[PDB]
Amino acid sequence: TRAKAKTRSSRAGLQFPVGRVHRLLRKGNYAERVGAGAPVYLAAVLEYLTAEILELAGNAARDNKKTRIIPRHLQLAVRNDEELNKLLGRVTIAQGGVLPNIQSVLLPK
Amino acid sequence: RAKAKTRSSRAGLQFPVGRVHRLLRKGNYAERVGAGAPVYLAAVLEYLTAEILELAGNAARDNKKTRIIPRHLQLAVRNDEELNKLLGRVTIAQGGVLPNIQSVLLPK
Amino acid sequence: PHRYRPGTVALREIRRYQKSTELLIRKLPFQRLVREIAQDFKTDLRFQSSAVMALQEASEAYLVGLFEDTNLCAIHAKRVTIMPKDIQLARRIRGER
Amino acid sequence: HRYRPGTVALREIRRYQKSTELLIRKLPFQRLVREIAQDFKTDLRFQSSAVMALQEASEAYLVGLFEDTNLCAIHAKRVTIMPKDIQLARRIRGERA
Amino acid sequence: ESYAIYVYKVLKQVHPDTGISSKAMSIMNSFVNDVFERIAGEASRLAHYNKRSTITSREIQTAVRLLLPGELAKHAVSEGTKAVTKYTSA
Amino acid sequence: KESYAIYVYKVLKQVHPDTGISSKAMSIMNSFVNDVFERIAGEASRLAHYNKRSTITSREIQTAVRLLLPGELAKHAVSEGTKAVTKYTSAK
Amino acid sequence: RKVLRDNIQGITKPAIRRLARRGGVKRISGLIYEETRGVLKVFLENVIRDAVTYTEHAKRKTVTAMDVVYALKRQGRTLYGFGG
Amino acid sequence: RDNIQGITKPAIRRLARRGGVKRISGLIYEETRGVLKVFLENVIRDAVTYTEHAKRKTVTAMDVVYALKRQGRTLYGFGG
Amino acid sequence: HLTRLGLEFFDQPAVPLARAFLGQVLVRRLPNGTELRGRIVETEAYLGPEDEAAHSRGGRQTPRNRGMFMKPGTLYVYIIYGMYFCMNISSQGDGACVLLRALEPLEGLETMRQLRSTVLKDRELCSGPSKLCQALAINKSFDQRDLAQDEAVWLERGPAVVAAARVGVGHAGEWARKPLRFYVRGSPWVSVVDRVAEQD
DNA sequence: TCTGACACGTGCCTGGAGACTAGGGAGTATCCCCTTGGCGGTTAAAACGCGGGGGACAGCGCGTACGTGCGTTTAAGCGGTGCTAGAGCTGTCTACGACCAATTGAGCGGCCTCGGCACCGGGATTCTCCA
DNA sequence: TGGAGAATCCCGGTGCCGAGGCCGCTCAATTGGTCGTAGACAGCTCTAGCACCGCTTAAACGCACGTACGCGCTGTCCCCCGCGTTTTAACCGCCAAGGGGACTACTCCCTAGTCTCCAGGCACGTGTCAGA
Repeated sequence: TRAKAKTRSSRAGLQFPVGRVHRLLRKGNYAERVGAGAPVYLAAVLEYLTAEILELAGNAARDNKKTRIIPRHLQLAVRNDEELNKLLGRVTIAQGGVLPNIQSVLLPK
Repeated sequence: RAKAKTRSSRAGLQFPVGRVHRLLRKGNYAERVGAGAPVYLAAVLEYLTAEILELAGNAARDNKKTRIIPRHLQLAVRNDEELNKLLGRVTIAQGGVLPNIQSVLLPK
Repeated sequence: PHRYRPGTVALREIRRYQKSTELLIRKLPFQRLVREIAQDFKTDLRFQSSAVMALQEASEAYLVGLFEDTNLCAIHAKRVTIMPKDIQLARRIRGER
Repeated sequence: HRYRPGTVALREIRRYQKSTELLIRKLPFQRLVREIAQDFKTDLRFQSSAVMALQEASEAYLVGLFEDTNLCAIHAKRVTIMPKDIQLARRIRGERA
Repeated sequence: ESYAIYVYKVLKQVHPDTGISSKAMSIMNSFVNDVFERIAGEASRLAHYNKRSTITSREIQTAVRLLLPGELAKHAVSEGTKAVTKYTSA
Repeated sequence: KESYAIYVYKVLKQVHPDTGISSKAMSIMNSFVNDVFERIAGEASRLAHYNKRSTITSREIQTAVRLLLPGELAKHAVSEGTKAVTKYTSAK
Repeated sequence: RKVLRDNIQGITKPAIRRLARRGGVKRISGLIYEETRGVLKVFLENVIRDAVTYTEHAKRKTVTAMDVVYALKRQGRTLYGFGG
Repeated sequence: RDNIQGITKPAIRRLARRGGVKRISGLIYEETRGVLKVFLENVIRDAVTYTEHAKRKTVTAMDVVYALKRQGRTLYGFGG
Repeated sequence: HLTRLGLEFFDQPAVPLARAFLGQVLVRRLPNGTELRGRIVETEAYLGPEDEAAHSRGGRQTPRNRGMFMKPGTLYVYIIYGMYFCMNISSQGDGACVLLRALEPLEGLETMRQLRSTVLKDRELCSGPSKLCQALAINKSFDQRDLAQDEAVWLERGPAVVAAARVGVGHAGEWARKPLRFYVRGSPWVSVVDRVAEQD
């Protein structure tokens, strides 16, 4: 009687769980009511941000000649982009390290 | 019925317990709000208001002023260590700054 | 005639403008700056008087705090004169870019 | 032979800005954490992940503080960092009154 | 809705010959609203961490210990516990 | 305990197919997704409370993304969210 | 109505001197003023952009004081005295 | 007792080398130990507050993550 | 008396009741015992179901708009924008109605000036439908009564006509540009004017 | 060249999706206060010029204090065993908080009054600089 | 070191504008009762945290040498402060126009609530491939 169980992420063309985002929005005490398009929109935004981080981290891993994303690659991915560094300015990444930066007055002449 | 007693009257407070209960219930903080939480938070708010107002009154008395202006509140906050620590990211409007000239800038 | 040594009138101005509570920028140029900044975001935009007053108070307090940090950076470099590198160092340590 | 004073420091800067390993030893930091937490509550158990998280946070905070300290030392026309650089870099960020 | 009359009552309890201005009362209203928002958000976050759907006096008590500095936290706990004890016994 | 690990698998295999990932990297990405979710949801809750609205809709999430995310990131995130909402409402 | 250009020169040099006098600065270089103008422009853009976003979310044309207060509390620069 | 001397001089030197410091004074180490003690006191005090709210005798990684999140020191990788 | 209209006049379609309801003096009897003697200058026409801007578009049968479909000429006050009101009156058939827009008085302006206040020139005293509702002491209780019975408001027979475009409905749909607002030519007391539609 | 951490396949389980209803939240429907633009005298303040003085800055000597290297110590780190506090889950039951109906009183807008403080002016007291 | 001149503080009087008290009312707090259910409380499991021993070996510590770097002193000359004069536009007051927002009924769509069910997602065994 009931039709085929089509997920909402397939309707939205997304990969993040629209249903889980809706359930987390309902139980998080954010508002009394939660609209239909808010989990779709939030899942799309989170999927785009995850995609951007994984693009830059995979590029950093390929530059270091290894096929596995380690936390150093995520730290390089975040800090080497200006906008992701602005979004993650107050964020410590564990096993992350720092950028190689030596000032001009410290280098020998 | 009996005589209607305010929850602030039986809690020994001047801040409203009922208004804090309504704002906690309508603030979307939790599904339920306990009975002692508005009493406790009204006591904390009354204590902090009294601490700011006592030092503001002392600052107004030291300036020979009966009334409290924002400058007296700024001098009350920024001279106490704990109140300045709590209000470190707060700008008081029409408050000015503490009079602070560095020692190397003053003449010898 | 009479002439004060360089630095006496500056210290008098420091005492005078730290005793007071006024807003130091003129109101109409700051209002016009607020209009020309907001016209790059949305055209045909209106402002209340209290919004411009709030922007002026916040901006003046931010500039006074930045000048305190700039003065301490100048004192750290064995100077009494503030320079653009002092402001750049204070904003770099604070995290502003 | 003997190297010039500074090139081993530059080699250490280059080799410690590439690794992601933890620079303070585990057991002294764990003993320090337990000694500090003894003042707050008596007979506290600690997860190993809690001490590792505290070590990661402390190392990141100290490395960022040393970056700001190096900026303050370079600003005062020096390469040797001094405690006044640490105090200035902590006062500008608001960690010291 | 504002906290004006309660701040005036506290002021006449503390400094009985000292008044207040309208700008100072607006600032005190903002201070009370900000401290309320801070403590209530902290208590909501604490209840969300410990899987509880209620806000009790314990939640506000540890929220005050988290937010306020040392002597402020100790004394705010002191009159908060005094008020809760007086409320439950009357 | 629920997490976002298999969806990070799906996104990573979509965009970097011959590239693996570690466990600590997944913990970092899961914490990143949770942090951005809490940021946008708290900003949307504040936007709903300021306007006396008891419903969080796509407009509040869009405005939260415009408030939180930096410029080009915000523009592309609004574009992706608008595409997803139009595709979801178009297909029934 | 019209377009407004070059209003950053209205933040005059004595105004920057007075704001530095409140900050405790005894001696001011001549290159301070343009940097202070740029810093003020960056700060005003960052606050007014969020205020315009809060205004456009409410579907209004006027920027209120509470929009600026929310835009400043967004950036950890909470302002007391204009409502809240 | 003691236990601040376990944060040794080569450890502070290594942290300075990671930060980019070329030369270090001899008075840096005591100041760095004091700053680390202050930071650890703040984070451990908040973590003990979160632990004693939950009626536990064990400080977890969740409590340390939330204590760091309260100070603006958000730390990914430990379950945050 | 003889100066009262009957129900025979209201058996009109939409556009002639828009046209042939001009120059008739709208007289309201408030309980002080005084008259107003106010003559209207412009009206508006709503066809109903085929009109996209009407309240009864597509066969709407809301309980608020209930005093229209039992007889032509039934008066209908409807609340608009919180406190304001507007004067609709039905025509022959269900849906067709005409709206009262603006009037000019010849006497009684002092009483309407006093009752207007909860800056008061004669040009802006009642130049508007909500203005004439607030100037005639009209409340929401006048929906239950018609136009031509007993002692309330009615009309008096008086002694060019320019059609203007619709203003206030938006540039959308297909029925929002038909000229249905007929107003007197050369009058300087018209609230909404049309300087380009006066040349036919 | 090994090995251990991640990719892959399988089973159960629980929460998300289809489907229907209820009711409530939000969009929409002229007019009057709010904001903006202009005019115009007034004068406070910005702007420009100029003298000079003092502070930024480059150079130089020196003296010492970290850097670096090496021998010796020492305790971190890894493995292993053992043991018991205490996290974590489950079951039960009851106190407590949401919800609602009637009551009533305290807080809020409107109104009016007089005193605190800003301002002006004259004189006494610092206070800064120069012969 | 004394003394002139500018600035600053003190005191007395004036007026105004806003804080502060009073009052009616109405809206939200209070009181009483009922009904589920979240959470207190006891109990049991078994996880992981602590205590301790051995060893081996990398890291830490003390000491020597010395050279680079901080720092005090010195000269100079550039740039900014102080002040006077001139010019610009900010501040105040008044007035008109016009879009924009208060404002409350209404009415309709949309989102919470609930039942059912089934398939996506989580826990766990397997070999297997990248990195030290």
